[PDB]
Amino acid sequence: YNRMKLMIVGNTGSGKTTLLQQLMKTKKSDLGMQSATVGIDVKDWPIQIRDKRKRDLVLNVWDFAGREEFYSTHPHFMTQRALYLAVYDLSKGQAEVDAMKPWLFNIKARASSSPVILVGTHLDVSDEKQRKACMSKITKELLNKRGFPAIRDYHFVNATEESDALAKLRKTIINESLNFKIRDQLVVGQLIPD
Ligand SMILES: Nc1nc2c(ncn2[C@@H]2O[C@H](COP(=O)(O)OP(=O)(O)O)[C@@H](O)[C@H]2O)c(=O)[nH]1
Repeated sequence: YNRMKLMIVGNTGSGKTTLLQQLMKTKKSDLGMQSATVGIDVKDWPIQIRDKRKRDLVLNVWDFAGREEFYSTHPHFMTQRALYLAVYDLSKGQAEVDAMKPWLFNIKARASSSPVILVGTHLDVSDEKQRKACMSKITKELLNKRGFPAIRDYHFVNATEESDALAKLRKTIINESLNFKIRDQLVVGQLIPD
């Protein structure tokens, strides 16, 4: 059972829809101005893994509307066998760290584990000054110690494009999932009934 969960969260406007669609291999000549999610949905992410012998990993990725009605009201989505990814809007500079700061409300309040990364979206419409302010504040606040072990890393991603912008995220998430253990049991590779 090579399955693990992932929570994709952020404040609406951060661009999660485009990010996940490009990560799922959508392309061009389609709607640019994509809609925003309501509710909390889930999709499978079967990302092939290689070695001298082929491997795989399928994530249960949870699509959370970046709206309070689908966050502060649903604490039961926090778990310890999931990775966490924040979709961060770079066009607001460091102001977005302050905007994400309150998400502790569910993340610390209810036991959770293995946060991994922040994804800096809107790279293409953000200033260098903003990106510098972002990484400065992200580090100052979150990577130092949001209030819980938010102490991980980030990538600034041109989410509209694939390239390295997305390859870096796929590599980061799979490498963490693939090596994550809960109660010393690798999540990706359990022996279960049925
Ligand atoms: N320029 C640019 N636009 C983006 C990017 N990512 C997504 N989009 C915008 O994201 C909008 C969708 O809103 P969204 O925040 O994903 O709603 P949510 O599901 O509540 O989080 C789309 O209409 C696009 O205009 C990006 O990195 N660059």
